[PDB]
Amino acid sequence: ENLYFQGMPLRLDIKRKLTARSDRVKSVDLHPTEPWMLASLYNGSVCVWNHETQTLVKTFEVCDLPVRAAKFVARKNWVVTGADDMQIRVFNYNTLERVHMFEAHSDYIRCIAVHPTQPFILTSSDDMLIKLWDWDKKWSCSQVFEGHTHYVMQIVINPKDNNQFASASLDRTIKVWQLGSSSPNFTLEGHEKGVNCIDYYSGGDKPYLISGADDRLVKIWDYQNKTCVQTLEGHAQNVSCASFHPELPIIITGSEDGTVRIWHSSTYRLESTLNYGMERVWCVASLRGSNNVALGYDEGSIIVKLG
Ligand SMILES: *C(=O)[C@H]1[C@H]2CC[C@H](C2)[C@H]1C(=O)O
Repeated sequence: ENLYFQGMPLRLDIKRKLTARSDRVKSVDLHPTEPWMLASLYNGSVCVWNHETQTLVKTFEVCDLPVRAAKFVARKNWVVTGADDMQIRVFNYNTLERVHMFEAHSDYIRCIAVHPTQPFILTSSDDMLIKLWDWDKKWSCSQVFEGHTHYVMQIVINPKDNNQFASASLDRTIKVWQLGSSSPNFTLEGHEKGVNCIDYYSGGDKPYLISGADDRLVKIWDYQNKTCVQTLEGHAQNVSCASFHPELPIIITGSEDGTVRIWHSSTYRLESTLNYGMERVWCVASLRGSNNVALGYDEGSIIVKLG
């Protein structure tokens, strides 16, 4: 695990684009065409920062309980939110209006994933369920995904097969699903404690996803062979978030240890451990065609340009 065994450090140019001090940030999202970062806060605020002006340009009155999930739906001019009061709230970011809301779940909403081509959102909950909603059909529930036996912390749609998606649960399992069926395709076991995050590698050359757990571990999974291909140790606490960068050959992980770790996406060399002094890390967002990465902490959110 040193220069006699591991390759040369990656060149990783790092510039701070935004530092937005706030109450605890539970989710971030980057807008595909506006220079915008979304953040959802413990205090029930959802904020849109312009990372070119470095100004707060929009906020939404969502509720005064935590909002753990917020995403843009760029093609609908929406921010979709999920709150601890079990409501999905859809806002128009042009008019700032709440255009729709409904009761989605019977406990905290942890996560939202927005279908890229179909009028669907997936929601995941402490009620142990994942639900499919069709905004072309009056936000009616298309599907209830049953099988997790604890909180479903995070869900992500396979960007190479939009009929497939994966879930991370405090039941220590990852499940892989297809939209047509209420029962999982399969379960991936290996984490020793609750799984907090799940992401797909976007490249066609590996059928990989990445997870982080309360066991302090990051794991790389082959979703075809249904095996753990790699365990990455070094985090000193719960791993809250994990992503493959879409434009750089890196993996980015964040932890309640207050660090973001950057690893080489093929060799798994530790490139970087960065504690930006905002206490616990909760969430990371990246954007196809961008070097910008959003990070949410106890003490606010930042955007770093990587490479
Ligand atoms: C979110 O607020 C996090 C901190 C409060 C409880 C733990 C630590 C997290 C959670 O609420 O799930």
